[PDB]
Amino acid sequence: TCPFYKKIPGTGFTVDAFQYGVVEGCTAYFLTHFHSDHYAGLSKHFTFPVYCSEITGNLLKNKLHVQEQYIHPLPLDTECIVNGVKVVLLDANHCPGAVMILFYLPNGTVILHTGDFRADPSMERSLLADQKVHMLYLDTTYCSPEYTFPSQQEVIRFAINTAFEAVTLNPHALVVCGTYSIGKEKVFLAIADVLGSKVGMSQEKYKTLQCLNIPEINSLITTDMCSSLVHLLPMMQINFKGLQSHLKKCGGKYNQILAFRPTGWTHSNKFTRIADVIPQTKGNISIYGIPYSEHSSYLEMKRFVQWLKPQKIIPTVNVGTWKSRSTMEKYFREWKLEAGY
Ligand code: NI
Repeated sequence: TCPFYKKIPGTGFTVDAFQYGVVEGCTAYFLTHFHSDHYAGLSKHFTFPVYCSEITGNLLKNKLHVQEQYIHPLPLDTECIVNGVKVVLLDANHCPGAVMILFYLPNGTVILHTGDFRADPSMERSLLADQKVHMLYLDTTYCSPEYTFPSQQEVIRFAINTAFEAVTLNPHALVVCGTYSIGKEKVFLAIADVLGSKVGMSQEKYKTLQCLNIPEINSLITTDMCSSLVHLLPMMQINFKGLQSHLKKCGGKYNQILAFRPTGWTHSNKFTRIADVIPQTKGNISIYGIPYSEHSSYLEMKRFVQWLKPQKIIPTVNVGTWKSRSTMEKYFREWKLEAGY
C-alpha cells in the first residue's frame, strides 16, 4: 500500500504514487518529473487524472503513450486550483520538466513537496518566500556531510576546455557522452557548442529530446551519426570494449575517442578538485568521470532547510531502513538547534 510520505493530508492527492494500483481516496495523482522510479506503474492503461508540468506531459503522451484525456499540464509559477485546492508548481533545478509543488490546504496549512531537487539560493526569492511553510517533503538523497560536489558550471567549464583541447590536437577524434534518462543535457550541448557540431543520437533518444521545449533544438541535435562529432550512447556502453566497438562502426571516420561519464557522487569527491581530474586511458580511448549532480549536496540542502524553517520534515528518499531514518533525524535536529526554529 501507498506510503504516508506520498500522500498530502486533508486532500485526496498523491505524489509519485503509481505503482500501488488504485489508491483508495485519491482523486488526483501528481507526477513531479519523468524518471522511471517516480513514474513506475504509469502506462497507456492508466485511467485517472495526472497533474504535471507541460514537459512532463509531452513525455507521458509521446514516450509512455498515456491517453491525452488523463494529462493535466499546469504552467509554472502560477496559482492554479486543482479539485478545489490552491497549488503552485516551481522549478526543481533537477532534470527538464521537474517541479516542486506548493499545496495551500483549506485549514491554512502550507506544504512544500520538493520532488527530486538541487537546492539553490534562487529558490529563496520565489513564491516560497511570501509565507510560512509548515511541512516539507524533502529529497534526502545526499543527506550526509560527506556528499560534496562542484557547481554545475565548474564541471561544464572543465568538460568544454577538455573537449576543445582534444579535438584541436586531433581533428579526427570523436567525443562521446554517456546517458540513461533525461537530465544532464547541458553536458553534451555545451561540448557540441564549443566544437561547432550537432549531437548525434539514436531515434528513441532524439524523440525524447524533441519533447523537452529546448529552444532551437532542431539546430542542435540529429539522428545522422555520420555528420556530427559528439555522439550520445547508453551509460552501459561507456567502457573500453563498448567504445572500441562503436569506433569500428563509424567506418574509419574517427581514430580516437574521448568519453565522459556524468555520474553522481563516487568516493573520490573527498580529496580531488575538478581541476585535478585525470582520465582512465587504454590506447586511443580516454574516459573521464565527471561528478555532474542534479541533487542537492549536504551543504545546499542544509542551507535551503535552515532558510525555510519548516515545522516538520518528511523524508522521501532512503526511508526504507530504520538506521537511515534515525541518521537523517539527527541531522534535522542539529539544523533546527543551530538556526533557532
Ligand atoms: Ni530524479
